[PDB]
Amino acid sequence: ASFLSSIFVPVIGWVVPIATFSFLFLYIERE
Amino acid sequence: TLSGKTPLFAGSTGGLLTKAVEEEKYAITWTSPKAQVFELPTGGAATMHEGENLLYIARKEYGIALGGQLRKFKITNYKIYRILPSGETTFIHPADGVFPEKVNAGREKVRFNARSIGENPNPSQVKFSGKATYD
Amino acid sequence: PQQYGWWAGNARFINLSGRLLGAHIAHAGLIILWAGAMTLFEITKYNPSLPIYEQGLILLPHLATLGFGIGDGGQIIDTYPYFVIGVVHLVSSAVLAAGGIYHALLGPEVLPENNQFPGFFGYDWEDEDKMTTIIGIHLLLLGAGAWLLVAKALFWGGLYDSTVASVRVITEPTVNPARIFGYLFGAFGKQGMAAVNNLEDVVGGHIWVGILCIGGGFWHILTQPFAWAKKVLFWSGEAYLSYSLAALAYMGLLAAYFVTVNDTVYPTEFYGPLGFSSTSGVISVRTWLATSHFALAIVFLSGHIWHALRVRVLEAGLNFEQGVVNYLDTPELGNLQTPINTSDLTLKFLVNLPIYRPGLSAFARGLEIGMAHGYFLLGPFVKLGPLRNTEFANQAGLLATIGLLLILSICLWLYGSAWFQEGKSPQGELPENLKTAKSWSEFNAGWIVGSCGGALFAYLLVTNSS
Amino acid sequence: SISDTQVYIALVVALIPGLLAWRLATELYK
Amino acid sequence: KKARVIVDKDPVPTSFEKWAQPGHFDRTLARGPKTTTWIWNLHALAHDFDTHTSDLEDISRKIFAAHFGHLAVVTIWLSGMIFHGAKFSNYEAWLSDPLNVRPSAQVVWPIVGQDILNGDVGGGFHGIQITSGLFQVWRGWGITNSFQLYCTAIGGLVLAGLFLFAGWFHYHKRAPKLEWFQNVESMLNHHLQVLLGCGSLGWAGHLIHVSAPINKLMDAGVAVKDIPLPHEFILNKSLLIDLFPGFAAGLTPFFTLNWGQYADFLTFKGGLNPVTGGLWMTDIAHHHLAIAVVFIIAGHQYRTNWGIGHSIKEILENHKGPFTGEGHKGLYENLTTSWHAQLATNLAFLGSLTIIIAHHMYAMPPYPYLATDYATQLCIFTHHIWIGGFLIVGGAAHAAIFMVRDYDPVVNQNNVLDRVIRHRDAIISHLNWVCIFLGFHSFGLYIHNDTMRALGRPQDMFSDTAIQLQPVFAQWVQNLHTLAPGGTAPNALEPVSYAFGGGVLAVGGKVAMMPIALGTADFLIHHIHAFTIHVTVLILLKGVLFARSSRLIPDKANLGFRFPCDGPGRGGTCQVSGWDHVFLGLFWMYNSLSIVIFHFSWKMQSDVWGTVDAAGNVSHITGGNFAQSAITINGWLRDFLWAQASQVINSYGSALSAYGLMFLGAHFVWAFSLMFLFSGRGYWQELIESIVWAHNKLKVAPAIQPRALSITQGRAVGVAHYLLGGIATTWAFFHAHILSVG
Ligand code: CLA
Ligand code: CLA
Ligand code: CLA
Ligand SMILES: CC1=C(/C=C/C(C)=C/C=C/C(C)=C/C=C/C=C(C)/C=C/C=C(C)/C=C/C2=C(C)CCCC2(C)C)C(C)(C)CCC1
Ligand SMILES: CC1=C(/C=C/C(C)=C/C=C/C(C)=C/C=C/C=C(C)/C=C/C=C(C)/C=C/C2=C(C)CCCC2(C)C)C(C)(C)CCC1
Ligand SMILES: CC1=C(C/C=C(\C)CCC[C@H](C)CCC[C@H](C)CCCC(C)C)C(=O)c2ccccc2C1=O
Ligand code: SF4
Repeated sequence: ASFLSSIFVPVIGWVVPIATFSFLFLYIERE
Repeated sequence: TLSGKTPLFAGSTGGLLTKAVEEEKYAITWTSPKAQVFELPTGGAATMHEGENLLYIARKEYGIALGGQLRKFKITNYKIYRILPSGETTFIHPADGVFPEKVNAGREKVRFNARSIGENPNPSQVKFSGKATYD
Repeated sequence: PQQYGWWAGNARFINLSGRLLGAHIAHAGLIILWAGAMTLFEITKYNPSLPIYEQGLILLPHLATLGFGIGDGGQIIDTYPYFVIGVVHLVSSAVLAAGGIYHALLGPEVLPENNQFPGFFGYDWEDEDKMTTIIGIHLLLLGAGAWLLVAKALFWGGLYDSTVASVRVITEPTVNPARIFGYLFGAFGKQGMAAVNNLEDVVGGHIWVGILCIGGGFWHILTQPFAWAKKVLFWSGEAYLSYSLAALAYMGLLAAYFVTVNDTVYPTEFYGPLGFSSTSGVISVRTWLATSHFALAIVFLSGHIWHALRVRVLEAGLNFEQGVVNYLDTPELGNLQTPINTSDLTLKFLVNLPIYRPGLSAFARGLEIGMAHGYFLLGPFVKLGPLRNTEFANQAGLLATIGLLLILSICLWLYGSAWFQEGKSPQGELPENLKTAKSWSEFNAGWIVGSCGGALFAYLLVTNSS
Repeated sequence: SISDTQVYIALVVALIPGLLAWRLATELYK
Repeated sequence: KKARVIVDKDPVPTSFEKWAQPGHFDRTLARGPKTTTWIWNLHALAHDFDTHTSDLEDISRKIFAAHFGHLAVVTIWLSGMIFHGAKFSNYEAWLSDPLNVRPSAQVVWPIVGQDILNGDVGGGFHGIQITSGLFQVWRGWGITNSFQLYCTAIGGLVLAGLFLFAGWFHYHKRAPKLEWFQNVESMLNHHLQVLLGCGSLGWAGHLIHVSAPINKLMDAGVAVKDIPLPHEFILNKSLLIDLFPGFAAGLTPFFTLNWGQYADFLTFKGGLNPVTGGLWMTDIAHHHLAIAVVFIIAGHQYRTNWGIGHSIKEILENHKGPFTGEGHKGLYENLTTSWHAQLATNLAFLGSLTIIIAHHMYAMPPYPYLATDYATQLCIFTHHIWIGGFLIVGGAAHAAIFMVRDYDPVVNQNNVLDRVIRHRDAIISHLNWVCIFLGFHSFGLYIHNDTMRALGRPQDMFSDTAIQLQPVFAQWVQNLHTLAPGGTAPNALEPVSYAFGGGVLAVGGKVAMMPIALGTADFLIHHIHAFTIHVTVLILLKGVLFARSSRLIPDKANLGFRFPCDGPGRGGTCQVSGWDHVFLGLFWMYNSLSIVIFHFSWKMQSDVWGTVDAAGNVSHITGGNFAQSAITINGWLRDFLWAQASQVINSYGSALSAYGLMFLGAHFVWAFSLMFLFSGRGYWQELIESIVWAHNKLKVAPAIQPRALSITQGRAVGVAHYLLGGIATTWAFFHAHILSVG
């Protein structure tokens, strides 16, 4: 189960920020 | 419609940015009795021409500031124009040809409150309403 | 002419051919005088007990390497060859002196241009053929001079060799192009052309230089300069001077590097130990030659720049009174015109970058930009990453690069998505074919493909460095 | 410690407040 | 026209009337106080003479008289230092034993137990150990007894008296006209030739006739009582001949250009005297002679009354090129009509010079027994760096004051000053960038290193044992200066400084000076200096270039030099004034110089200073920990601040206890400053309202209505206490540490 750390920590570190900042950027610039 | 030659030594990095092309631009015209040096709104010693001068400016505050400096040169015939990207020039100062500090008949009171400032309502009174306490 | 002050007095006869000629023969004479007179000056105070390198004799080392009166172990046994050479120059100086003072003021101010033989020597800075022929004419004499060194190295005695410390005759010159030109490509050492370690490559080098100079000699006298040369170069008389100064500066630095590191063509028995060495407090001949000609190369580079920038200002139709800093034809605009932002070189370069270059599709722009950025971005990740000192240094670096380029691809998609909102075109200095949502998608597709490719290509070159 | 199965159940059970947190957040935005 | 003495007689009648009329000098202040703001304004405007009167002649007279005042107080101070040396010091004991006795010239009175501060300083004397280097100055002067100091002190009090009289006389009695003041060519001639040239010739005289002989005998181990008095070397030539044979030749070799006959008392030795570890007096003699000649020649450049000479206006006007339009035309008028333009220049370059002096004095310790007095070395370096930094920021302030008040567009049209104003956005944008670049690629390397060390990855650090950043250029320059003697300086025996290279020079057991090797820690700290200087310049240059106007406030010159803002509009215009850029530049000057003196302190203690074994092995004060520690912030926190603060925090119940109290006191004053900097006037005026209510309630409300400090004064008080507190902390730290280990 320890292997989940190798999946989740990179996701919370990179995937989640990129996805969140990408969406929020597109939302705050929507006209 | 804007007549006047651009003053000598009018060049600097403090001039018009992309806003002047995209949003809005201002011009200030004035008739000088004599060619004389004046400080530009955004730095640099420019030279007025004898006769009609036209200076493009990013902000209306540049015009009013320069206007104040032209008054020190005994010049009170300066006109500020707002210019839109469609080339819609609008004369904006002095609005009615008379300077705003001088009283002119025809002008109506705008945003006048017929009360002392102490007589404004409390914020609680105008809560969840559209109106503010200074309305 | 008359606008130039006495301090810039030699600029008065730029357009006057006679004075300019007379000045060149006169200065030639001055170089000959020095070469000849200082050879005698050095002969007069040669102590055969003490070595040459710590006496302060510069020309005798240059005569010594040619193998003029030396026995075994680089020992100067006879000095008559130094005297005969010294006097030959010193008399040639007096003949060139005469020629100098004649063409200066006694001769005509302008060399006449006509169909007669005296007419040939006359020239104009605009007629490009006549200068090209003069380039070729004097190139034949550079070739001749290189073949005279070869003849000295092969037939007339030979050259001094530091391997056996004797004056061996050269018989088998290296006529292999791959070997001799390999020096230009840094094949046989990090030092390049200054990494020569035998006379066989030196004679071989001067064969190749000899035939190239003679080959170029025939070319330039029999051909006029083509339309591509007609556009890229400046054609004022001061433009040619600035080019020649760039060459002299390059040659000065070349010889300064040679004398510093090379010991074959500059023997340690004459010039002294390699690098910068001082024996018994006395500075070695090598150090003097190296450091002087390094300093003169920096000065002659400063001369190239000065004379080149002056040409570029004059040809732009700018004077030095109003200057090189102007306004944008609309003074009240932000920017100023400067040689950094408005120079034809700057404008031509920027316009021709893939982002601005006419006739490139949105994809092709992205692709070229991608390839360039993807290529150079590999370096830092490979060579400074956490796995840089492991077997996975290149592979780690490549995956990092692809990684960064994928986030940069998302950044592009975000930038486009933000701006392209049904009709409203993006602000900023875009090309006309990147002002639609589909064109921007193509540009992003271009970037991705380009950047991945550029990275992959750098990786294939890095991993196959063998 | 706890089994790999128990960790996988917890993650699947954690999708429930994950879903409902999304639904509440979207409803609170209106 | 001709330079001549032209004065008005009895321009200002002397009377105590105006002494009884506080704020007489300003028309606004003359009406009297209504609020407590008046009391501040009085002091704030006191010496702002441009606001007193419009007349440039009256301003020039006030400035000339004030200077005689400042010369008088500086002479009183220098006389006091020498008097305290004569009366309340162990100078004579210290002469007999320089290496063992500790210099002290301040004795504390026995009251409330403060006599503890009178520590055992050696020479059977109890007092505060001094770090001003006065003993090393007086030894260099060739002073050998208390009587010579008494004479010098009294002489000073007479000179201070003369300076007071001069200031009163040249204001109240015979005040020069503006014509006099504007003779810049005559002033430069007299100040180059007499003040500097004849001062340096005069001093060469003293060195050659008094200092060199007396010091030579003291270095030969002759007892102070046995050494002849300085006049005995003039009256009895035989004594001087014995030390310097060249005096046998007399003055004829000077007039016949046989100057080699003086090679024994006018030397170019280089390095340091091995006895004292200071520069050779004979080198210093020849220096001051050579300086004197170059100055006396230099000060015949400017035309006065005889046609020969340059006019500075013509020089300036002629220096223009194809980038700079009219070039330096109009700058002569700026510098001869504005006192602020001169004060800007003189503060900028005197400040820059004081920092050069700091560097040159540690590397080439000019005084005998200075190099080994590690307390003096650290303190005079730090002192002169601080004075330098304040003067430079003053330069920028008065440059901005000039731009707001004294700048004329007509004089300065298409000149270098006009043209810098026209690309000020290009200047500040580029300087902004280079500041961020230097910040990332200097400080970011420390953060990289801290993180790598913390993650247990020392191989990934920027260090000598990891990814190296060798300062190859500084390393190459050190080598050139080390090879100079015999090579590119043939007539030099040693290098100018052992810092560049050569050997470790040691006096007593201790290292006077040795080569200061540069590596990754030296590369990193140098790029921190570059960063912190470029950011200070960004702030100050932005202050001067945007003082008159900006894209935000077009009419900023009308608001003046010192105004708090132009209101919360335009998003908020807090601290746009040239004054507020000086305010922000002071913090960055403080930040910059703090890291400079910390760099010096740690580098010298780890890599230079220390004891020398008989074999010749150097044991440094902090055992060369700089290379591995000074490459992380944690290393600075631990091995510098934490480690070396042990002496100051453990000083209570000893003679260094005062530094322990100063250390806390300074930490307090610093923290107190944050009240002024972080808060605003609005809060304090509203609090004062309630306090005023209570005073009104008990009928003790003052007629002079209490006001919260002005927005500008709030900031001025803030930065004052911040600098005082911060600098005083380091001062207490440095002393307590270096008076224990050094
Ligand atoms: C929060 C989570 C997080 C995680 C899990 C990581 C993980 C990593 N970082 Mg760190 N980093 C982070 C936050 C994070 N970072 C932040 C906030 C900063 C700024 C303070 C940094 C600053 C930093 C620096 C300066 C460096 C790292 C490096 C690394 C790698 C070192 C391991 C190694 O030596 O193998 C070697 C591993 C590789 C060479 C890369 C493996 C493949 C990459 C991760 C992705 C491949 C493409 C991917 C499939 C798709 C696109 C990318 C993305 C959208 C997912 C590792 C992948 C080092 C590195 O190697 O950079 C690339 C490195 O130099 N990080
Ligand atoms: C700010 C300066 C700074 C610098 C220079 C470095 C440098 C480095 N870091 Mg460190 N780091 C820093 C701050 C810094 N760090 C900070 C603040 C942290 C957070 C605490 C870290 C945390 C960290 C981690 C966790 C790791 C690193 C690592 C590294 C190394 C590899 C990084 C890499 O591959 O990036 C690649 C860089 C680029 C792709 C950008 C290159 C920029 C180019 C060269 C600019 C070119 C401009 C050009 C000259 C101008 C135009 C050219 C013209 C022709 C047009 C490298 C030595 C890694 C390592 O392994 O250490 C050895 C690693 O694992 N760093
Ligand atoms: C520690 C305290 C601190 C710090 C870090 C800063 C930082 C800065 N100041 Mg400030 N300043 C400070 C105190 C500080 N100041 C105080 C107390 C005052 C009141 C006097 C000021 C007043 C002031 C003025 C008047 C000016 C500055 C300016 C600057 C900037 C200079 C440019 C630079 O170096 O950029 C580089 C950035 C740094 C050195 C910060 C650290 C960088 C880290 C190590 C790298 C990034 C790591 C990583 C990528 C982080 C993100 C990842 C994460 C989100 C996952 C810089 C951002 C100047 C400026 O803006 O000019 C350019 C300027 O003119 N400051
Ligand atoms: C000095 C100078 C300069 C220069 C510099 C630089 C900029 C450098 C860099 C460089 C670089 C930056 C380069 C680059 C290159 C690149 C390359 C060479 C690429 C390649 C690529 C490829 C070939 C690819 C391929 C592919 C693709 C695309 C896709 C698919 C896959 C493949 C692989 C097939 C300039 C001009 C600015 C200016 C003047 C001065
Ligand atoms: C420390 C002090 C002091 C003291 C001081 C003193 C004591 C000083 C002095 C000074 C001096 C004592 C100086 C002098 C000088 C001099 C000079 C500067 C001279 C010059 C000369 C010359 C220049 C010459 C010339 C000539 C002639 C005449 C003839 C022949 C020729 C000739 C050229 C050689 C006092 C008390 C104030 C207090 C404070 C501190
Ligand atoms: C504390 C603080 C105050 C309050 C401080 C004030 C009003 C200063 C008052 C202190 C002095 C020392 C009062 C002196 C009064 C008498 C002269 C003392 C007479 C008694 C002596 C003779 C002993 C501000 O006004 C302020 C304004 C703007 C920004 C920040 C701040 C800020 O931080
Ligand atoms: S907060 Fe203070 S400084 Fe800022 S705008 Fe308001 S009054 Fe002015």
